[PDB]
Amino acid sequence: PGIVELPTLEDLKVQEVKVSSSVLKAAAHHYGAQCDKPNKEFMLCRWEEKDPRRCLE
Amino acid sequence: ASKVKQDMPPPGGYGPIDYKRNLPRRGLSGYSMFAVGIGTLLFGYWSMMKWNRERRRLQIEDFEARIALMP
Repeated sequence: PGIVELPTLEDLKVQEVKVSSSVLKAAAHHYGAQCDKPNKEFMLCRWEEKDPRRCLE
Repeated sequence: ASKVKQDMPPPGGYGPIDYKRNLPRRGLSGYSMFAVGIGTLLFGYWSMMKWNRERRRLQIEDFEARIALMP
């Protein structure tokens, strides 16, 4: 019933955040305070589009 | 001319011997025991109330960390 569209491996490339879980939890509160706008934009996209392929950017 | 020597009680008599039951009372009152129990329970309830409220706040903070990290 059709081919599933998938992104290329290059579109999925990004600079990774390679800190560990305890490092993330130590900075979690300030990180949620400072980086709120892009995070909320991505979550609104994710919950409105219902498709990970539409919110990669 | 030796006199008769024989196992006999001492002159006068032996010291009196106790035989009646001796079970002392040895306790508090019922009211006091119950009162101590309820007082301990109330102290425990108050301590647990404070500690569980603090635990609720700490869990909220832990959950907010996850909410911040989720995106």
